[PDB]
Amino acid sequence: SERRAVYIGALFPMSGGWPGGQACQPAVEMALEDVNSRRDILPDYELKLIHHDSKCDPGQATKYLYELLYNDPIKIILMPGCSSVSTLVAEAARMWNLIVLSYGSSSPALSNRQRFPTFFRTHPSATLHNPTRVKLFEKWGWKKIATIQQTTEVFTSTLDDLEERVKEAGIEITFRQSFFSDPAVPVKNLKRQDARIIVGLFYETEARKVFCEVYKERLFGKKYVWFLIGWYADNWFKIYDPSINCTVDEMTEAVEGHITTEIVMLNPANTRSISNMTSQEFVEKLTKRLKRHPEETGGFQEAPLAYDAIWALALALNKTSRLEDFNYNNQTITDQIYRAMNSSSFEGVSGHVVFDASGSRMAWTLIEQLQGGSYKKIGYYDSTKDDLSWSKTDKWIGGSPPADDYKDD
Amino acid sequence: SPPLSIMGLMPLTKEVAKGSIGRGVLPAVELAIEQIRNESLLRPYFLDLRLYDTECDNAKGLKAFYDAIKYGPNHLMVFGGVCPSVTSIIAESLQGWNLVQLSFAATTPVLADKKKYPYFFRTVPSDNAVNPAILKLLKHYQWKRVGTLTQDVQRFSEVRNDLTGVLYGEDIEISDTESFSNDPCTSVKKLKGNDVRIILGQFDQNMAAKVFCCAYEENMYGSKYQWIIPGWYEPSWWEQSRCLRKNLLAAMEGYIGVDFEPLSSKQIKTISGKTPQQYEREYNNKRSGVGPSKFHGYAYDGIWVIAKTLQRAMETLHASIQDFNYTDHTLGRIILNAMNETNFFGVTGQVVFRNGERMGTIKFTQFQDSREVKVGEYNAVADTLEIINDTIRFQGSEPPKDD
Ligand SMILES: *[C@@H]1O[C@H](CO[C@@H]2O[C@@H](C)[C@@H](O)[C@@H](O)[C@@H]2O)[C@@H](O[C@@H]2O[C@H](CO)[C@@H](O[C@H]3O[C@H](CO[C@H]4O[C@H](CO)[C@@H](O)[C@H](O)[C@@H]4O)[C@@H](O)[C@H](O[C@H]4O[C@H](CO)[C@@H](O)[C@H](O)[C@@H]4O)[C@@H]3O)[C@H](O)[C@H]2NC(C)=O)[C@H](O)[C@H]1NC(C)=O
Ligand SMILES: *[C@@H]1O[C@H](CO[C@@H]2O[C@@H](C)[C@@H](O)[C@@H](O)[C@@H]2O)[C@@H](O[C@@H]2O[C@H](CO)[C@@H](O[C@H]3O[C@H](CO)[C@@H](O)[C@H](O)[C@@H]3O)[C@H](O)[C@H]2NC(C)=O)[C@H](O)[C@H]1NC(C)=O
Ligand SMILES: *[C@@H]1O[C@H](CO)[C@@H](O)[C@H](O)[C@H]1NC(C)=O
Repeated sequence: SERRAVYIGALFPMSGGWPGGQACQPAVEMALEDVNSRRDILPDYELKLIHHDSKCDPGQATKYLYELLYNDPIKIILMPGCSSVSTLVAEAARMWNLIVLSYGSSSPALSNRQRFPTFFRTHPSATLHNPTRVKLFEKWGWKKIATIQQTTEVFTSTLDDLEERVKEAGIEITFRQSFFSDPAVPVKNLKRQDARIIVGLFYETEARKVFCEVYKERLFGKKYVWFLIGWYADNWFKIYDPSINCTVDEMTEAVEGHITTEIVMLNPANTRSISNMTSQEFVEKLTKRLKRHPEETGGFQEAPLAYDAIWALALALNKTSRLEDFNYNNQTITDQIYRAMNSSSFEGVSGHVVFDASGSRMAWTLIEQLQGGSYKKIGYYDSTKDDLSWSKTDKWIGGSPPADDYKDD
Repeated sequence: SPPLSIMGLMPLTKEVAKGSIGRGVLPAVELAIEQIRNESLLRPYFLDLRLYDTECDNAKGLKAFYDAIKYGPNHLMVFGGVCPSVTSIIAESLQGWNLVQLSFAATTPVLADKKKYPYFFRTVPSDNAVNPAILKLLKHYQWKRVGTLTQDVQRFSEVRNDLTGVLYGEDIEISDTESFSNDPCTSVKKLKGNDVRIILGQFDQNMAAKVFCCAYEENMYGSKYQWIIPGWYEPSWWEQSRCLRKNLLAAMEGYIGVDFEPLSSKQIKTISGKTPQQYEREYNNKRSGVGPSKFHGYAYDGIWVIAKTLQRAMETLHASIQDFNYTDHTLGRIILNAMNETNFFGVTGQVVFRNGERMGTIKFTQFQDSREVKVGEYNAVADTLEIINDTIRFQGSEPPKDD
């Protein structure tokens, strides 16, 4: 008869490297209202939020993790955003028998069950680009791939995963080059080794430097296909950078025809999910709550993952249903919510939500090609069901994709 | 007699491998505490050191720290932090509780970043502290061209990365940079081919025996070669596939080892009124059955750094402690300023910091027939090198040439 409060300890990065908390906290607030107003999910329980601003800093977050664990009320789950913050709270969590659910972590390292035994994330691992890559390689008949990365743990980890995935498909990595800040020598080597199919992993500043060097070495054209992460700003190659010699027209030339993969964060379909909202309705509902415009407010594109994280937990708690008796010294309830979280399968605002053995979210990827200085949607890929939606929107200079080999030139 | 509480964070369990560092330094800690209490240096107060076992684990170590803040007394500062990943977790968060930390055994260079670890200090020189010492050695023997051999493990690549910056703007060329993960033989053959004579090696004890095995096979030893490698290996480390033992010893002959100096060689009285030799006898009697630790002097000098810092802080307050709780930003800044003033002669030599980093002494050794023998010492404060006369030796008439 008496509805009992059950608490989530969350960390929202309002500033730092990824200020995802700016749009993710209201998305969380909306999802809790939606779960609590529905009498068919947790009728006996009321889901409440206790949060702090982590500032996307592990040191800063260590202070708030203390504040969440050593102050009443007892929290039943921990919800961090940033990969660096999730690495800290997911490793520490076993000492308080706590499930950790991240709404914003993409680091491949976070999909390690030995280090992170109770960790889940609605945000997929950066390794989700790799099955789409191996599938596009298989489609266009390429078995020889060159890789170029900026020196970052996340990129190294992503390329490490790509290796074991190409080996399964009968595809090999010809050459692997890396750079900390200057990509002049790794790109010069790509031309020297006569690389044709190239996967490049870097941030936007470095991408402009890579493609300026790519123009100078004429590392673009009919012969070459570049595979990049589709996470850059709208006309990134056109953005002014005084550190690069190349012109706007020169890099619009160098980037022509390249392929990008991007994790789908909002269902492109017009269907209704468990909240009974459409992807478009969620956006409109979210836009209303915000003080500032979506363009200004950080983590806006990731906000559907935070909304869906709340539903994943609500439904997991619904499957278990003795929540008031949770204690940090007891594994019993934790093991039950872990089992319910591991068995998650529902439709959310970001699409179908399921977790792999590592606790990492499985999702669709959006495949695009740059055609005439603009990205054009060429398809979507579903890693789990192995199904590729082909648009028939792709274009190539020789009327068909080139080849990896010296053979057809 | 009010307490000045200090949070002692270290692995103390016999079960944990690094618990030997924690337990091995405790007799030295006890000695410094006992004397400071007797002399009533902190009068009216007394140093209250509370020990919490971190177990050398990220989760357990964080919980130990968290439990010390929750259930423990109001600590004024942290003492300890041995294991690199646990220490980095605590050291990064320090400002959140306005706690200054002093470590005596965490040597990882990462901690020198004062943007990330502003409240962290250490009495022990870091793994990078060997590089200004090696520069001095190269200058002394007129070695202007060097090759490098590094194991692809973070502990070693950190040192190799720091070397680049130390040799920049000096008349020293790194003619060949070679890395290896499991087998050094390919890299050792490239060094031989590039005609490298002076090799700066950064690799573990297990890899060292492989390095010297490849060195014997490629004849990269004798009168023409100088290997400058880590000096922190276990004694008789080489005794512990294809080369013979006699052939390993032949290639090893004359290598120079570089590591921090455990205790001062100067027979001068320290802040306690004892010379380093007298303290060492006092430590060896007190330790009893507990095995010795090379960080014992750094732990001892550590207690003196804390007591002297607390003195300065007490004077600063009087110039204008009980109410301090982690909330007092101002006291934390006072303690932080007082620690930066540290300048006294301790059992590990002169104890002085340069941006939280110890300016200490680096020991140079040379492998001669059956063991490593001390051949010199580098003073980081003065930036000087002293080579012990009639110890260091070369197989040829002169020290080797770099080309
Ligand atoms: C999931 O999604 C939609 C949500 O609908 C909207 O979206 C939200 C974001 C908000 O903006 C809401 O305000 C908004 O409703 C739900 O679909 C609707 O839900 C009801 C369920 O029946 C429908 O309401 C009326 O339906 C019939 C007949 O409606 C006729 O009108 C439309 C055009 O106006 C036609 O296209 C229809 O084909 C149909 O001919 C009507 O009889 C009901 O009226 C009442 O009748 C009694 C008279 O004696 C009264 O006593 C009661 O009040 C009874 O309700 C409803 O008024 C509504 O049309 C659909 N709309 C759509 C778009 O399908 C959906 O139900 C929800 N699922 C849940 C909650 O589980
Ligand atoms: C943190 O410590 C720094 C070093 O302090 C010095 O060394 C200690 C071991 C101790 O002996 C202490 O008393 C020393 O001052 C501080 O930086 C130094 O501080 C001095 C500024 O007060 C500065 O000195 C000047 O002295 C005269 C001034 O005309 C000149 O002879 C000389 O050229 C100097 O300018 C000294 O240069 C500077 N040290 C370095 C290496 O930069 C630092 O301020 C201090 N911060 C605190 C206390 O908060
Ligand atoms: C919540 O759990 C109950 C228990 O059987 C189930 O009937 C209900 O459908 C669940 N809610 C949702 C939205 O799946």
